[PDB]
Amino acid sequence: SVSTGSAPDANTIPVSKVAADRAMDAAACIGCGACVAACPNGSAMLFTAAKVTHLALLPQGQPERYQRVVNMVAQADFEGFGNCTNIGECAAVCPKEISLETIAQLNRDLVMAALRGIEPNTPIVPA
Amino acid sequence: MKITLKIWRQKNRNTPGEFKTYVMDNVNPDMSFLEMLDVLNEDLMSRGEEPVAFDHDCREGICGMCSLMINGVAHGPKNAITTCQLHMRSFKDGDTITVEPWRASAFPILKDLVVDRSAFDRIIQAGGYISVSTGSAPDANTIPVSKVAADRAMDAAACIGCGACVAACPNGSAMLFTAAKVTHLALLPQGQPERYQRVVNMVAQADFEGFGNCTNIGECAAVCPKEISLETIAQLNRDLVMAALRGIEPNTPIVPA
Amino acid sequence: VLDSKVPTGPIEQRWDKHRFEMKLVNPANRRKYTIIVVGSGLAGASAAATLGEAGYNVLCFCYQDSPRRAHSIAAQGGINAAKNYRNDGDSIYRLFYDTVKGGDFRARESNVYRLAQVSVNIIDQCVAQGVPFAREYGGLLDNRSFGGAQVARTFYARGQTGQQLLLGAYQALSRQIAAGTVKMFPRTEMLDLVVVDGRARGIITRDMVTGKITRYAADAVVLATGGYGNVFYLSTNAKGCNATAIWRAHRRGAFFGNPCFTQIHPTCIPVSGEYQSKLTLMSESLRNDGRIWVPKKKGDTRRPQDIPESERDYYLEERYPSFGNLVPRDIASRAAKQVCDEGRGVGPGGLGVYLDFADAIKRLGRQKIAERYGNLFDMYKQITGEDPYETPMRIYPAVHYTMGGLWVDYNLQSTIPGLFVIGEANFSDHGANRLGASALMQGLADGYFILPYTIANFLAQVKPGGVSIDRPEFAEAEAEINQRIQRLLSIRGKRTVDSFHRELGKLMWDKCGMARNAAGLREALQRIPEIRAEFWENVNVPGEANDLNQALEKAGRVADFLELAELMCLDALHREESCGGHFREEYQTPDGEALRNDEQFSYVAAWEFTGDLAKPRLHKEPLVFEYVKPT
Amino acid sequence: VLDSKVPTGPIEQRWDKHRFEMKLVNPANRRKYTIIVVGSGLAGASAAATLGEAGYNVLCFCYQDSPRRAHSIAAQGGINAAKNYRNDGDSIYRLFYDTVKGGDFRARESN
Amino acid sequence: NLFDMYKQITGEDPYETPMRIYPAVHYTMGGLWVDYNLQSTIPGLFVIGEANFSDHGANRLGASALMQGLADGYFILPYTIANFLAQVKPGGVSIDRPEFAEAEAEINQRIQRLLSIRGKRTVDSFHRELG
Ligand SMILES: Cc1cc2nc3c(=O)[nH]c(=O)nc-3n(C[C@H](O)[C@H](O)[C@H](O)COP(=O)(O)OP(=O)(O)OC[C@H]3O[C@@H](n4cnc5c(N)ncnc54)[C@H](O)[C@@H]3O)c2cc1C
Ligand SMILES: Cc1cc2nc3c(=O)[nH]c(=O)nc-3n(C[C@H](O)[C@H](O)[C@H](O)COP(=O)(O)OP(=O)(O)OC[C@H]3O[C@@H](n4cnc5c(N)ncnc54)[C@H](O)[C@@H]3O)c2cc1C
Ligand code: SF4
Ligand code: SF4
Ligand code: F3S
Ligand code: F3S
Ligand code: FES
Repeated sequence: SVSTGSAPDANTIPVSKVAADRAMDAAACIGCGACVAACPNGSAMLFTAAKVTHLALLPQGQPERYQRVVNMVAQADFEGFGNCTNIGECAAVCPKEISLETIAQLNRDLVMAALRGIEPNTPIVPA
Repeated sequence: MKITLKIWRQKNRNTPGEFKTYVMDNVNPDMSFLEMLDVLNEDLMSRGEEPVAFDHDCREGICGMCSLMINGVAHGPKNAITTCQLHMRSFKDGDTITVEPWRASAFPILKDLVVDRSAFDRIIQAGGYISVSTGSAPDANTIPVSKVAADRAMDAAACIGCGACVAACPNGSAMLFTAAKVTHLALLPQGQPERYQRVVNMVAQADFEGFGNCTNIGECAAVCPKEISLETIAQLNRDLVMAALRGIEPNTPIVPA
Repeated sequence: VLDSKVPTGPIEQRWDKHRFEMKLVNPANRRKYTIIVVGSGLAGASAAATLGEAGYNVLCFCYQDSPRRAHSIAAQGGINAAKNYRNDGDSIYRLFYDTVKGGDFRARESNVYRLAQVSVNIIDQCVAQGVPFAREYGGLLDNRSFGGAQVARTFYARGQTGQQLLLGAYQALSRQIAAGTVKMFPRTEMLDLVVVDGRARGIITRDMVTGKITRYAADAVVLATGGYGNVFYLSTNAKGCNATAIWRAHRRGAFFGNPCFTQIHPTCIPVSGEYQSKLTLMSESLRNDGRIWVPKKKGDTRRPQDIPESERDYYLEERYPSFGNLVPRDIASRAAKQVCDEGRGVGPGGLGVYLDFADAIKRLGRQKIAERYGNLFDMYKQITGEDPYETPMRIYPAVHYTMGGLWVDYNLQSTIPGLFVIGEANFSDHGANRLGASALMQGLADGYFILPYTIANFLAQVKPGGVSIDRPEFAEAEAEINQRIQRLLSIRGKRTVDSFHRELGKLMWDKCGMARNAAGLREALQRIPEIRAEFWENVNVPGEANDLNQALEKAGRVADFLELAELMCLDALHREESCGGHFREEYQTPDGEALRNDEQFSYVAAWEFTGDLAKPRLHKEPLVFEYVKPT
Repeated sequence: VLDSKVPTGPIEQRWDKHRFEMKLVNPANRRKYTIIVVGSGLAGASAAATLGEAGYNVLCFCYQDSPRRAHSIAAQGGINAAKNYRNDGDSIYRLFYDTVKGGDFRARESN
Repeated sequence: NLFDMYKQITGEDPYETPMRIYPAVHYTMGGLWVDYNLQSTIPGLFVIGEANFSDHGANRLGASALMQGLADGYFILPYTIANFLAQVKPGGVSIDRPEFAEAEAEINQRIQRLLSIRGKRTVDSFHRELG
């Protein structure tokens, strides 16, 4: 949630090369939805996990990360996707080879947010 | 409204005080408590007696120097407000209102209802700040502060330094004030470099100034005009535990000038 | 003659050029100079903290219990800066242009540009100090739009931005007090200025707990003592706000720059009787979603919600159909005062007008109006006992800000060498009308980024020390103060101090208020000496001098006010034009706006104390506008 | 006739000068205006997002399934900036000169 | 990455066989003429990105189309569109105006005519001939 014109200098916050590489691995998600299609539960776990991991691995995504995951997960529940039985077909059919480590990162983030008592916001209603 | 006031009258620090009874035949319900005190002061001046002295600047519940123990509750019966924000409609006709200063060892009484709250100033002086000089600050948007952390730090930072927490605390402790400042500076990144030192120093200063300990009673939060929660005290406790784990020891206490 | 000492060349480089050309005091030598700072507000605390950080010996004074109790913790609105964080076209030049045009072209351009240029550093320093400004969900700062600006350039810390700004300045001051570079003297009121060999070389103060009269000597003196808006008895200022310091300096040789420039707040909670002297400032955005009216019949004892729409005199709608219900604060407040003076009786004492939100509540959502004005409605219901959701809210204008004060040059120095005036106590950058969020910016700018340079420039050209408190000038000032205090205590008259202050404030509000004319100002100039003589012959100040005598403090403040008001009325009479807050009824557009005379009144009026209160000497400081052309 | 409406004076201050001299809509009044944005590529998405941040009512359109599907997504090479992070002589003037000379002097210099 | 993508698309490894390339039109520096305010000849119509002519002249430098698009979206159009809008009154035009009806009728007639031709050639055939 950064508006235009308020950004500091690009080099102000150092992001380690490994964290940037992992965030680019997660951010390389074309939104095709093949993870939902090959998931036996019809779950958006890989897509949500990829976005959550991409934003969580950078220092700019920290201030709202533990809210974000909860909200995003809630939205995936509201939209009508299934749950993650950790089957792993999503990573098998992912065009961009997004790993299940993204789902583990989302799980860690959601556990930590539950420890912080983070409550999901009102879901995004279709227009 | 007909209102009887039993007001503490003390000549100075050394002279013992006593309760004096003043009857006001016509009291406007819209009149604030301090305005009623002012009317009584004018009546006393006309009658040749000594007007009652009390502290007041803003009459808005923001500066903090209004400090009265009214009927046993700091800042009057109504919570989340100050003495200046208290209006006589909160009382009834024929009521007897007992007006007192703060009673604390570290808040010496200088006059009828005026106390000396410089111990709060010395607690602030003992590290209740961020040691940043003028001209060295980076760009304002360099360090991101989350909206929740900023909101909590504003909840703690909204402390008017009235001292009602010390007054209503049965031990006479400044733990709500110190905890509010510690939580305000601890919740922001700019306060990270000194926080574990700061808390210890501030806590030590509260011990040096002559305040009591925190039995976790909670009257401070009950009478706080700004509704400062006891979570500030929990945050200060966590900070002090972590600083003790780090071996942080207090500096020399701030001596009164 | 007045030397503004402004730099030359392009206005963008004037401050940098001046800073390079200023003299400097070495860090080793700074310990050899003493600076007295009377005042611990935003300007006072920032200046004392920054000069202690530099290395000077600072003697800071305030009449409050603590430095943090100073005024401008009550400042609810945010603080402006030209950071362009909202990507809406704001810039340093745009802020400078907006401040020059808002002040109605009555201020020096260089000072305004310097203020707009250092606002960004002000915000950087405030954020670094831990001021909890509003943030958005991404972690970065949040801006909101203030009055007088079409950009969102205001940084705010909830509804108490001034409190957090002064808390940061006070934490810096506490750091310097702990370091030993600043000596703080709370509950100490400066009562005189000691000028030795033409330089402001000290002050004479009274400790208002023990009554002790003390003399302090310093190499420089700074007067960050706030405004004089309590010359009008009913005002939005704190109860202790006064003009004692600046009036003593004026009598000592400091020129008063535009004393008649007073600001008002349109939306203030009215008073419940003659006892009340303070009007609580409600946000003036309450006029955006409310309607101003009074009953057509003066003796309408019905409840305001029961009065029919046809039986409501919605003035500001029938009168001034153009810009209806959003008329400028001056026109709307003048109409409100005229309506209340005609006699309506909608308030306790009849001073008030119904700003109702009933049609706004029906048109909008009560939830949305709550999200807009929840704290405002809660505060109004606490003070008045009436819910604005059902009952119409009552408002009444009150004097808010004083753009006037002691005349200062580009170096923030008065006409007395060594006497620097910062904050609201000087004229400086606001011209004839202070923009919103500009006084906090001006105080913090003066304290942090201007006075540390100019006071060093002054001190580098003089020798440290050399003046002690045993000099004859200190003895004369102390004797004058003691004689004044003894005379005030010895009158034993029949009237109280607040009676005289109320009479003075009523006269100043009626004659030298929002609407001013030559006949009314001359009547006030006749009446002020009469009230002053009645004060000095018939005032009751009980108690002793060597005691906590609050009546003595009030008596001294009113004694200074009675002299300052004559100068204010003289300046208002002299300025035969309307500019910003200063309004003359015979100089106005048909729409009711101010009508400036830029050919004959495009200057700063600095008034010199000649020893006669009725005949001060006028010094014009011409105004030249090279970048923002008057229109 | 075509009016380029480019500002005058030095080219370094032309954009700042134009930004100062151009009119503004108050943050309160931005809700009264409607802006249609046909396109959700880099320009389209950035413009719609920035105008929504300002406060305007934005109507954004795209012919694809999602706004993220615009062929700006297909760009492989990086994005240029005159930050001189490599200490190699790059500057705003150098980037401007390189873009003017690369386009074979067929574009307005101010843009 | 390039060799892997080429081997995926063509089925030939470029480490042993020569790769095949052929020129193709990539960018259009042309488009609707815009002034310094990114506004076209029509008032109120702003063109940004590749759809306008703007900053590239006769040849677009590398990494400049992304730069131009992001610049127009973020830091130029928010100022110029505000400049245009501040000089006009908000609202005042609804979709029931005759101009909307004429444009909608033109679009509907074009669509019906396109569907009603029922010729012997496909759309891609004509596009291929034109290209
Ligand atoms: C309710 C309210 C809201 C405001 N909101 C805003 C806002 O949003 N934005 C804005 O820009 N401005 C605002 N202002 C105006 C401005 O911020 C303040 O009014 C203030 O005057 C500016 O700060 P200052 O330091 O110059 O003055 P002050 O803070 O008033 O400085 C006074 C200081 O001098 C000391 N002092 C005074 N006289 C003496 C004496 N004789 N002896 C010793 N010490 C003395 C006092 O103890 C105190 O420390 C507001 C004003 C009010 C009343
Ligand atoms: C394969 C490829 C590689 C490239 N590599 C680079 C590179 O390395 N560096 C570089 O600088 N540039 C590169 N470019 C060019 C650059 O990506 C584009 O020029 C740039 O994205 C144009 O900006 P835009 O905002 O118009 O984006 P676009 O994606 O072109 O915007 C088109 C948008 O408009 C919508 N739209 C279009 N027509 C209609 C319609 N009739 N109705 C409704 N919506 C409509 C679309 O749905 C889409 O959202 C490349 C382009 C391609 C194709
Ligand atoms: S399959 Fe992979 S690339 Fe496609 S939407 Fe799922 S996570 Fe994204
Ligand atoms: S913590 Fe609350 S009660 Fe204690 S001084 Fe601060 S505002 Fe007053
Ligand atoms: S296959 Fe299904 S069970 Fe989870 S890991 Fe992928 S969504
Ligand atoms: S009431 Fe007293 S016991 Fe502690 S929590 Fe507050 S200081
Ligand atoms: S008088 Fe300021 S808080 Fe009460």
